[PDB]
Amino acid sequence: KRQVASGRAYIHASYNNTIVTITDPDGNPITWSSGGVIGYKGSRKGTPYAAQLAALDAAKKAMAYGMQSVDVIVRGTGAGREQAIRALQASGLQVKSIVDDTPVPHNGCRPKKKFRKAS
Amino acid sequence: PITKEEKQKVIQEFARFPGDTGSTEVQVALLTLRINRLSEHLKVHKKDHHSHRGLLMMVGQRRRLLRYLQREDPERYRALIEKLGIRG
Amino acid sequence: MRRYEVNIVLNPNLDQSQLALEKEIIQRALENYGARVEKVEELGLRRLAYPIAKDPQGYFLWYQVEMPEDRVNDLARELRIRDNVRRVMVVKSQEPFLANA
Amino acid sequence: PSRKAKVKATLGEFDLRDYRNVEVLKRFLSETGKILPRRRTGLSAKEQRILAKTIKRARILGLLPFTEKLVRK
RNA sequence: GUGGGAGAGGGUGGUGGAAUUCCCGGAGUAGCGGUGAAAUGCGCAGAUACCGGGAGGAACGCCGAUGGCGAAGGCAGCCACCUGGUCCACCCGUGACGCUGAGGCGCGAAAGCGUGGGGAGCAAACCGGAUUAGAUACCCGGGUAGUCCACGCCCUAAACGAUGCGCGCUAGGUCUCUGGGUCUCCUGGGGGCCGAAGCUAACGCGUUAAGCGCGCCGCCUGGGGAGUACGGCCGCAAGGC
Ligand SMILES: NC[C@@H]1O[C@H](O[C@H]2[C@@H](O)[C@H](O[C@@H]3[C@@H](O)[C@H](N)C[C@H](N)[C@H]3O[C@H]3O[C@H](CO)[C@@H](O)[C@H](O)[C@H]3N)O[C@@H]2CO)[C@H](N)[C@@H](O)[C@@H]1O
Ligand SMILES: NC[C@@H]1O[C@H](O[C@H]2[C@@H](O)[C@H](O[C@@H]3[C@@H](O)[C@H](N)C[C@H](N)[C@H]3O[C@H]3O[C@H](CO)[C@@H](O)[C@H](O)[C@H]3N)O[C@@H]2CO)[C@H](N)[C@@H](O)[C@@H]1O
Ligand SMILES: [K+]
Ligand SMILES: [K+]
Ligand SMILES: [K+]
Ligand SMILES: [K+]
Ligand SMILES: [K+]
Ligand SMILES: [K+]
Ligand SMILES: [Mg+2]
Ligand SMILES: [Mg+2]
Ligand SMILES: [Mg+2]
Ligand SMILES: [Mg+2]
Ligand SMILES: [Mg+2]
Ligand SMILES: [Mg+2]
Ligand SMILES: [Mg+2]
Ligand SMILES: [Mg+2]
Ligand SMILES: [Mg+2]
Ligand SMILES: [Mg+2]
Ligand SMILES: [Mg+2]
Ligand SMILES: [Mg+2]
Ligand SMILES: [Mg+2]
Ligand SMILES: [Mg+2]
Ligand SMILES: [Mg+2]
Ligand SMILES: [Mg+2]
Ligand SMILES: [Mg+2]
Ligand SMILES: [Mg+2]
Ligand SMILES: [Mg+2]
Ligand SMILES: [Mg+2]
Ligand SMILES: [Mg+2]
Ligand SMILES: [Mg+2]
Ligand SMILES: [Mg+2]
Ligand SMILES: [Mg+2]
Ligand SMILES: [Mg+2]
Ligand SMILES: [Mg+2]
Ligand SMILES: [Mg+2]
Ligand SMILES: [Mg+2]
Ligand SMILES: [Mg+2]
Ligand SMILES: [Mg+2]
Ligand SMILES: [Mg+2]
Ligand SMILES: [Mg+2]
Ligand SMILES: [Mg+2]
Ligand SMILES: [Mg+2]
Ligand SMILES: [Mg+2]
Ligand SMILES: [Mg+2]
Ligand SMILES: [Mg+2]
Ligand SMILES: [Mg+2]
Ligand SMILES: [Mg+2]
Ligand SMILES: [Mg+2]
Ligand SMILES: [Mg+2]
Ligand SMILES: [Mg+2]
Ligand SMILES: [Mg+2]
Ligand SMILES: [Mg+2]
Ligand SMILES: [Mg+2]
Ligand SMILES: [Mg+2]
Ligand SMILES: [Mg+2]
Ligand SMILES: [Mg+2]
Ligand SMILES: [Mg+2]
Ligand SMILES: [Mg+2]
Ligand SMILES: [Mg+2]
Ligand SMILES: [Mg+2]
Ligand SMILES: [Mg+2]
Repeated sequence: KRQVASGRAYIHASYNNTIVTITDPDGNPITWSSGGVIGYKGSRKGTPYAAQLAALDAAKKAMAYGMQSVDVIVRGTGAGREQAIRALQASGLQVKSIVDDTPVPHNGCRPKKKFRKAS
Repeated sequence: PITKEEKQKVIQEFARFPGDTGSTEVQVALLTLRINRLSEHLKVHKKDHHSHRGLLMMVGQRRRLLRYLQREDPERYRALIEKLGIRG
Repeated sequence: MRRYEVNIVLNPNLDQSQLALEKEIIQRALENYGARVEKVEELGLRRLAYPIAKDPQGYFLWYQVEMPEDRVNDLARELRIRDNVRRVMVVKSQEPFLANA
Repeated sequence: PSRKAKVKATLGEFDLRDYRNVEVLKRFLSETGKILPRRRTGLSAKEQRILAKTIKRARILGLLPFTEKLVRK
């Protein structure tokens, strides 16, 4: 119980899971959700539908804190990123803006063999 | 590095006559300058090989010029060596 | 003797006293290392593109000098000692290369 | 094909080697902090090559960004 | 020689931001991760996701290319110092001083060795989870040497253009890097493509020759046995010639 009413929405999307963290404008989190929070267990967490459910859960949880406008921040390239976006777009939350913050190294660290043939 | 003034100094020093930039003596002189400078560079920085190749090439060129002089005019050869102080 | 350009970025929060002291130390250290100052541009505070030392802005000094090459590096060291100096970049001066002329 | 505009043609007389001039150099950076390609800058090999170094200099001096956040999407 | 030019050519010192991991603080809750699907693993001693601060190690995103440099190996954030090669213009100087080069000497990716340091990420061996008929593998979670620095060894390779070096001659067209000029164009050096003559078993090469010629070096002589055995030299060893 805070009554923030305006804040940020972080979408962390990977080919495995999608997970959403809604925070106050300082960056400190309020609530969060993910494909695991909904009943989905295995690979189904990577599903766009799982992402939709996740974003919606996070939004509805943040409604209870009485939040209205959000700033969307997107990270990672994964299935069901845009679906999470569209989910938050009309959740009843006003989406003020969207930004892709995905971290790209300037080539610091040798990737796992999985991600190699790159740096 | 090597400034124009030093270069002109050694040229006019070893020039066989006024206006001579190209004589064997002048060439050997200039090369000796570059060689000594590079060796003093390579006492420190002794892990720099790419330059050491250049040193090798310069030494070679000098030895060929000196050889030529020695063949044509042994007097000028001796004089040049004594003036430079080569041969160790 | 070569012609360089010293860039110095210091704390924007400095009151005129501390600032004057810093510029004083810059002059001092400069003369100590034998650099003649051809000209100077004080650009004051400007808005950095990224936070430096947690501060969103910075104060800019630019000196076009002429100094013995051998000690240039040795100069920068000294200039970086002061806490209030958050950036030092020394650059060999170059004739301007104009585009779209 | 980048038929919108070239950064060189959209600009006047200026010095490529001046790292302190932001209001020009900024035009050579993308929506993100990235240096633009020859397609966008309309420069030449030599020109672009000098632009790169001066831009990097400006970056270190704190005048230009290394990176930025992508708006919209 | 004088005057100019371009470059990730080399060595030393300093320095910049992005990211990964770890630590500290805030906020926050039931999972995160991973896969074809999973499980091991991590998480209620509060992880994942988010903000802030700090430590350290390694590599330099965009520029960036079909680009540039180097004899080869190879070279990429930025700054300064030291230093090698090279190209053009002038037509100034010496006067055949040239080319090649057995042996010698130096350089020589990665892996590997010795001593000391360092250790973030990655990762032989190894410990587990899967898959499978089995799986001493591919996939997943960990992880030591090592990868990094200094000093000294090692001397190998699909060390490749699978094309030794130098010089002369033999249509052009086109793209490009880099100089000069009376700057549509001409001229010089370098990197590509298509092609005259010619060559080639063919594929293809074709002023960057695999064409026409001269000089000098290295090498080949059916396949397996075999880059083995013996001897010698080199090496701390692995092993090399
Ligand atoms: N070499 C390092 C680099 O040099 C760049 O610039 C280099 C080149 O552009 C410049 O060229 C010089 C110049 O005097 C002019 N263009 C002609 C001259 N022959 C060249 O000098 C050349 O020959 C001499 C030996 O005589 C070498 O010592 C030197 O390394 C070499 N560049 O000399 C500089 C040093 O070699 C930039 N400073 C930077 O990229 C970096 O420091
Ligand atoms: N750091 C600049 C470079 O340093 C080289 O040598 C330096 C580095 O290779 C070496 O590593 C140092 C290390 O001593 C010190 N204890 C920690 C420091 N972070 C390291 O410095 C470097 O480490 C690696 C490259 O090795 C880089 O990724 C990193 O950005 C850089 N900081 O330390 C040397 C100096 O003590 C060469 N001089 C040349 O490449 C260049 O000047
Ligand atoms: K290339
Ligand atoms: K071993
Ligand atoms: K021109
Ligand atoms: K044919
Ligand atoms: K072909
Ligand atoms: K050999
Ligand atoms: Mg999953
Ligand atoms: Mg030769
Ligand atoms: Mg300081
Ligand atoms: Mg270099
Ligand atoms: Mg270097
Ligand atoms: Mg960091
Ligand atoms: Mg914590
Ligand atoms: Mg784990
Ligand atoms: Mg673990
Ligand atoms: Mg437990
Ligand atoms: Mg457990
Ligand atoms: Mg509990
Ligand atoms: Mg604990
Ligand atoms: Mg436990
Ligand atoms: Mg974490
Ligand atoms: Mg942090
Ligand atoms: Mg540590
Ligand atoms: Mg690239
Ligand atoms: Mg003449
Ligand atoms: Mg004559
Ligand atoms: Mg030879
Ligand atoms: Mg030999
Ligand atoms: Mg080796
Ligand atoms: Mg090694
Ligand atoms: Mg070792
Ligand atoms: Mg050790
Ligand atoms: Mg690992
Ligand atoms: Mg593994
Ligand atoms: Mg196993
Ligand atoms: Mg089977
Ligand atoms: Mg060991
Ligand atoms: Mg090849
Ligand atoms: Mg070829
Ligand atoms: Mg080639
Ligand atoms: Mg050839
Ligand atoms: Mg040969
Ligand atoms: Mg030759
Ligand atoms: Mg050509
Ligand atoms: Mg090339
Ligand atoms: Mg052809
Ligand atoms: Mg024919
Ligand atoms: Mg044919
Ligand atoms: Mg070749
Ligand atoms: Mg030929
Ligand atoms: Mg043989
Ligand atoms: Mg052979
Ligand atoms: Mg036989
Ligand atoms: Mg055999
Ligand atoms: Mg063998
Ligand atoms: Mg025998
Ligand atoms: Mg034997
Ligand atoms: Mg022995
Ligand atoms: Mg063995």
